[PDB]
Amino acid sequence: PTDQSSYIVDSVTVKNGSIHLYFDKAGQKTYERHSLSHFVNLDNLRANNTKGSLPINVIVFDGKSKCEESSAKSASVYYSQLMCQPILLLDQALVSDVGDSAEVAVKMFDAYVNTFSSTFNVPMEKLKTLVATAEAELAKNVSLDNVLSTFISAARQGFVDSDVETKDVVECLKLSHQSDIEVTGDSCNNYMLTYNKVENMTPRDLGACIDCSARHINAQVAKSHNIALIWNVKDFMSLSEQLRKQIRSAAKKNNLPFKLTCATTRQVVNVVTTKIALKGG
Repeated sequence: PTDQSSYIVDSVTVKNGSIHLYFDKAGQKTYERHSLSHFVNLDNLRANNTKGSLPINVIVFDGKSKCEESSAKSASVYYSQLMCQPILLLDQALVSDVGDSAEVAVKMFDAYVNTFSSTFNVPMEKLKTLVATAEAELAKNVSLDNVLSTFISAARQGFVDSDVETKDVVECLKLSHQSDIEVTGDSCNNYMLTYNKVENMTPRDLGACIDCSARHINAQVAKSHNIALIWNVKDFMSLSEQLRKQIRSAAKKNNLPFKLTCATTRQVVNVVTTKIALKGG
C-alpha cells in the first residue's frame, strides 16, 4: 500500500500553537502537525482557492455537502503531484471552535517564548513580567508583530548579542514555529546540498544565492563530517518558497541538521565546498 494521494482526517487535537490531524494509513493511526495560524481563515485551504496553491498539504471542505468532498478528493490528485506528498482532507466541522485571532495569537506567542528561552538559554522567571504584559496586550488586540518585537527588545538584554538585530530574532521565531525549524545564535554557513542545482534556479534564486555567498556541499562530504546547514534568516528568506523547501527536504533526506540563525557572522570554511556561481563562470 503506497502513499495514495489523499487521506481523510478523522479527528483533531490542539496544543502549544500547533494542531494534529489524525488519519488512518494502512490500518495504523497517524498524524501530521501544522501551525494553528493556517486554521484562522480556512478559505486558503479550499480546493477552488484563488491562486492555485496550498500553504500546507491540507484541503478544507464541507462534510455536509457530497460535492465538496468529492471535488476536494479529485483536487488532491493534482495537489499531491504538485506538492510531492499526499493531501489531508479535513471537514471544516472538525476545526469549528479552534481559536479567534487573538486566541490563536496568544497560543503562537507562548510558543515563540519557549523557542526564545531555549535558543538564548534565558530562564523563564526573568521573562515572567514581560510575558504578562505581552499576553494582556494581545487580549487588547495589539498586533502579534508589535507584541513580539516589544517583548524581544525588552527580553534580549544580556542573552542576545548586540550585533544581531531584533527584527532577525522576530523572523527566526515566527518561521521556527511555522515549519518546525531549529533556531541558533551561531555563525551561519549558508551551505546548500549539491542536489539543488544552479541549472534549475530562477534568476531571483541564483542571484539571491550569489548575494548571500551561498556555497554548495556534497551530500556525502556533509554526512561523514556531520555538517549542519545553518542559514541566516534574512538570506534564507531572500530565496523562493520552492528553493527554501528543497534545501530543507534535501538536508532531511541526508539526516543533516537544518537551522536558522539571527547571526550575520560566517563560520570558517574547513570543508571542501564550492561557491555557487553562474553556469558559465
